[PDB]
Amino acid sequence: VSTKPGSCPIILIRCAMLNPPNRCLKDTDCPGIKKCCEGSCGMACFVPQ
Repeated sequence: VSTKPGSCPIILIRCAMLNPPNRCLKDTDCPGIKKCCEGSCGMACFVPQ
């Protein structure tokens, strides 16, 4: 899952879904430097810090 440098953001907001849709499963599914991270509603690609 985590291969690229930097860290995923901490997100303290969630949708009320047991199985929200993932736009990515690992970092290499995301373009550029972006990491695959637990977002507010399923996995998503984020610019890391």
